[PDB]
Amino acid sequence: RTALSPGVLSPTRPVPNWIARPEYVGKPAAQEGSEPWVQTPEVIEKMRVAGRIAAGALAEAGKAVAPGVTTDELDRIAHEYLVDNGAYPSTLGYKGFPKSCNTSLNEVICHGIPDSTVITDGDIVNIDVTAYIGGVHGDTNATFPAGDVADEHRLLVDRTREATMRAINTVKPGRALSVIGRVIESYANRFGYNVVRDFTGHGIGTTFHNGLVVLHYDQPAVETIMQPGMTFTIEPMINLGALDYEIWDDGWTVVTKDRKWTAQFEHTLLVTDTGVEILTAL
Ligand SMILES: [Cl-]
Ligand SMILES: [Co+2]
Ligand SMILES: [Co+2]
Ligand code: NA
Repeated sequence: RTALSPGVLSPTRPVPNWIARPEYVGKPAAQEGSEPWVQTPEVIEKMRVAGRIAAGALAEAGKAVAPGVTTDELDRIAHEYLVDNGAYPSTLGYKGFPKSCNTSLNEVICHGIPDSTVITDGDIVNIDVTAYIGGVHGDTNATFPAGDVADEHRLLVDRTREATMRAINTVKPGRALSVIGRVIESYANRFGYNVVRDFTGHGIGTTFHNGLVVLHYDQPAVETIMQPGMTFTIEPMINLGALDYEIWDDGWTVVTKDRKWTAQFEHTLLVTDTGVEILTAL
């Protein structure tokens, strides 16, 4: 099975005009990066709504992952679920991104662009969807097998899922943020995988990437302590091969240099008064 190349982009999908757009839509940058890391009770409840909807869109699009389907079709399906539930797709017009979700096959680390690419037997596809509703964002992603996936690739996918859920389960107030990436990287290294460093999780709230960074590798120099009401993503990308990558000409698509496959899962988490709540739970 060949290295991927860019397919054909379908036209911008419409969203009904009553759905409120994030302020960044139709601008080259977003106003984000300095928002509070701890959210209000109002915003947390609104984030449960957004997370639930993002979780729905993801599962719907996931269900359509099958050999013969296009990445564009996955986007159509996610786009339609969001719109039907009153949500704007946060990726659409975010720093000029042209679609409603990210579709990342095989050697694509992240930020793949839904297009005419046809999914083949044995492929793995990450779908990353974000919902904007009630002035807040909800962000979740999962890698889905298509047809008869090779053992090597099923194990990667399952272990990436596990690393994510383990990291989630360390989330509690008063614990160091750096714990997340120590857990993830020690789990990945146990099976000889390498954790992507240059792409991270992020705080999320009224803004999509609010300035908080969540590293998926061991980096104990981070002093940040988790606090009740904090909201952020854990979204590790785990590589079978080396870390080196290229970015396609489209300015988004990140591909491993050795072309070995890579996988990712993501949830949006709340730090509660005593632990964690998964806001993007199905
Ligand atoms: Cl579109
Ligand atoms: Co995401
Ligand atoms: Co994210
Ligand atoms: Na991938």
